[PDB]
Amino acid sequence: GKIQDSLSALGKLQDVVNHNAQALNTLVKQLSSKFGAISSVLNDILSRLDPPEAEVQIDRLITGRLQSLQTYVTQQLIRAAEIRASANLAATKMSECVLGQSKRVDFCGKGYHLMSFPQSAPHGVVFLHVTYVPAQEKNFTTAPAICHDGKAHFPREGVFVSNGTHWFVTQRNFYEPQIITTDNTFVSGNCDVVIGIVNNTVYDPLQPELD
Amino acid sequence: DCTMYICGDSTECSNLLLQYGSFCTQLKRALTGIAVEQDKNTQEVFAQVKQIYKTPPIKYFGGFNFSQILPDPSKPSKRSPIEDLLFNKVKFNGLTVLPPLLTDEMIAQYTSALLAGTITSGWTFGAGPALQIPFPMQMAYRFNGIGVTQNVLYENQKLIANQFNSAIGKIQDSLSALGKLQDVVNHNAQALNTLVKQLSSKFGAISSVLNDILSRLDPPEAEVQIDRLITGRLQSLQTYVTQQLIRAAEIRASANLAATKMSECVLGQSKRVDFCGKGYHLMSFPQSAPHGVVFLHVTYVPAQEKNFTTA
Amino acid sequence: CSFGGVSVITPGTNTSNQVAVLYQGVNCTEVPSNVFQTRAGCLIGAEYVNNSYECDIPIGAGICASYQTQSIIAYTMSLGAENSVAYSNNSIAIPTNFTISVTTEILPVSMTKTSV
Ligand SMILES: *[C@@H]1O[C@H](CO)[C@@H](O[C@@H]2O[C@H](CO)[C@@H](O)[C@H](O)[C@H]2NC(C)=O)[C@H](O)[C@H]1NC(C)=O
Ligand SMILES: *[C@@H]1O[C@H](CO)[C@@H](O[C@@H]2O[C@H](CO)[C@@H](O)[C@H](O)[C@H]2NC(C)=O)[C@H](O)[C@H]1NC(C)=O
Ligand SMILES: *[C@@H]1O[C@H](CO)[C@@H](O[C@@H]2O[C@H](CO)[C@@H](O)[C@H](O)[C@H]2NC(C)=O)[C@H](O)[C@H]1NC(C)=O
Ligand SMILES: *[C@@H]1O[C@H](CO)[C@@H](O[C@@H]2O[C@H](CO)[C@@H](O)[C@H](O)[C@H]2NC(C)=O)[C@H](O)[C@H]1NC(C)=O
Ligand SMILES: *[C@@H]1O[C@H](CO)[C@@H](O)[C@H](O)[C@H]1NC(C)=O
Ligand SMILES: *[C@@H]1O[C@H](CO)[C@@H](O)[C@H](O)[C@H]1NC(C)=O
Ligand SMILES: *[C@@H]1O[C@H](CO)[C@@H](O)[C@H](O)[C@H]1NC(C)=O
Ligand SMILES: *[C@@H]1O[C@H](CO)[C@@H](O)[C@H](O)[C@H]1NC(C)=O
Ligand SMILES: *[C@@H]1O[C@H](CO)[C@@H](O)[C@H](O)[C@H]1NC(C)=O
Ligand SMILES: *[C@@H]1O[C@H](CO)[C@@H](O)[C@H](O)[C@H]1NC(C)=O
Repeated sequence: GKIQDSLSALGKLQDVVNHNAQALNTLVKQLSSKFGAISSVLNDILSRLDPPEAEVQIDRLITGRLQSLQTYVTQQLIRAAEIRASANLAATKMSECVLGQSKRVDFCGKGYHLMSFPQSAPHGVVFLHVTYVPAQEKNFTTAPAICHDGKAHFPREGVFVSNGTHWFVTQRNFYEPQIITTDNTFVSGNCDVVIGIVNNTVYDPLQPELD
Repeated sequence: DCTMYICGDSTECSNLLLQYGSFCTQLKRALTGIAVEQDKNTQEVFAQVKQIYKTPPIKYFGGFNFSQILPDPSKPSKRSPIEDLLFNKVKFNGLTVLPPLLTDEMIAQYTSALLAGTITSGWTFGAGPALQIPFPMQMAYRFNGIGVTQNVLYENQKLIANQFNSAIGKIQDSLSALGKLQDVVNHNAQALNTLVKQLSSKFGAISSVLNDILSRLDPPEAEVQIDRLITGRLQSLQTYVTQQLIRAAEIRASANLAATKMSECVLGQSKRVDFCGKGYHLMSFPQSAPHGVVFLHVTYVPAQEKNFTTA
Repeated sequence: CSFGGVSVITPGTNTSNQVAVLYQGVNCTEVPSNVFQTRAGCLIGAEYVNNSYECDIPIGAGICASYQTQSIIAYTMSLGAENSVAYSNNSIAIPTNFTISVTTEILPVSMTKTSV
């Protein structure tokens, strides 16, 4: 809902309109130029001059206005390559931001991409990017592994945290602690190679079921 | 300066140049478009950080030694040792060169902020608040992202840190390369040297100097001779500006690629093959270069295979 | 003989009629209040301060300006709020909440088709 307030921006779309309007206004204005001829009107030349000399004066005006057309068309080709490169980017985002979920950083908005919705604009496209942004962090003490029975335990997914007195396993993107068990972790190596490993208890569910 | 390039000082010329319409307005509008985009190109590649991050005084990240890419406090410029090497390898008749909006000190401050953010919080600061995590643990997550189990780092932390430190150290030897940056300088210098030299051409006129024409000729015939020179030198300006627009599109496409890599190689971990170096992407560190950017790509490369039977 | 373009720095005609003028690489002694010499030329009509704000009207080479407080000013732009990360060798920061954000991106796709 806040998106409408920010609108009621599109300068990139107005610039396309302006650039073509300016080339068409200039192209027409270049017809009122004498280019060093006696006049700028191909009928007035004849009205007050003989053919032998009128062919020269009209040929000068033709060359000048023919140069105008070459300038115009060359710029349209160079500018059409730029809008084509933009249309290629918009088509690529349409596939990768709207028809799927992207992991490309900053390609589909700021934050972690969830989804996008297209909207039509005149001569363009607008993407509504929906992102995931974390908030309200707390600091914790951490350790890479935990020692139990002389063996090193590593998390399957997540990080070890300490709240001050007890250690828990959490997932990395949302604080949600669980107790460190043998189903949450895996074993690899001994506690002699890991720098910063700490002592804690890893609970086995089997023994309290067997009393 | 269209009037000073073509005419040049003379004032009898100015009334004649007005007779060709708005060609001089078109040149100024076209070149201003380029001038504004060139500062935006730089902002999009480097100005991707909100706050200016700093590293802690100790500067000891579980071993890994980053002194070759962090700023040197004992310098007026505050460049890194590698940035000092990178900058050590690369007015006329109406022509002028405008200064950039951002100084190179300011660019160095964007680069040090990206370095300080990454080494202390990895990629979290690019999506929200910066979340601290020990660096050794940052490296272990990065191996996990490429399908390697995280104990490979924790049991071999010293080996990886020592091998990294030598591998980054070899980068200076390969430098003490930047031909892509020198080519940009050369192409503009050549267009400015050619544009000036094209003023010593007669284009089929009696002379090439708009004052000498008058000194030895009557107005009726001098208007024709000066009009020929004006047309010739006006064609020179059209050639110059057309090429700057075509060449500015190429540097713009390069700035778009550099901005995209800045997001995807530096502010995160990419799975795109060969987009962030050769091997399995772990991390990247930016360095500032004159008119460009240098990426230090850190990759994972397997070695010493054995064969086995499988099922 | 010194020269160069002349460009007026206006803070919107909707809010004021004041203006400042920068003479590109012209010394302030060879131009013909608030006169400031910068490596980018001679700046007239704005006072130069040592503080820093966000870019408003880029002047070039690190300097900007904007209606202050009813006036125009220049200054060495600042790159952004400064912030130290609370790094240590055994500390981590994890979010406990989140928000969903929406942002716009706009891309042109076509021009008008012309024929002469
Ligand atoms: C860390 O969290 C634990 C668990 O919430 C707190 O320890 C107590 O644990 C017993 C069970 O062993 C519970 O019955 C208590 O309710 C817990 N107390 C509290 C206040 O939650 C421990 O206090 C926490 N440590 C710190 C420093 O806050
Ligand atoms: C974590 O627990 C282990 C096991 O109890 C500790 O290993 C003992 O270390 C002491 C010296 O601190 C030795 O005298 C014992 O012989 C060790 N026990 C075994 C079974 O090897 C280890 O020191 C503890 N770590 C910390 C930081 O307290
Ligand atoms: C990081 O690496 C630099 C070298 O790239 C180390 O600085 C050098 O250390 C050696 C001794 O090991 C000295 O002989 C050199 O004179 C040092 N160079 C400079 C420029 O001072 C630096 O000590 C390393 N940092 C850590 C923490 O090991
Ligand atoms: C996460 O953030 C939201 C706010 O963005 C919290 O929801 C609000 O909670 C307060 C009470 O603390 C209520 O008065 C508001 O009405 C809630 N807002 C909404 C939109 O429902 C939410 O409680 C936060 N979670 C935690 C664990 O603090
Ligand atoms: C975490 O602790 C650091 C100091 O070590 C502090 O600067 C930071 O603000 C703390 N973070 C939170 C959310 O309190
Ligand atoms: C972290 O550094 C402090 C000194 O600043 C040291 O006392 C402590 O042992 C270090 N922790 C680890 C796990 O090395
Ligand atoms: C594996 O065996 C093949 C022959 O089957 C041999 O060519 C190859 O070199 C062997 N690889 C290693 C690492 O010995
Ligand atoms: C400028 O004036 C127009 C009306 O002419 C108004 O719509 C707009 O909000 C004004 N801008 C500011 C910043 O006040
Ligand atoms: C302008 O000239 C004065 C001397 O008249 C000199 O002191 C000053 O440095 C000059 N300014 C610039 C920008 O060169
Ligand atoms: C700004 O600070 C410098 C020193 O860094 C000082 O020389 C100068 O006078 C100051 N400018 C103003 C306007 O106070």
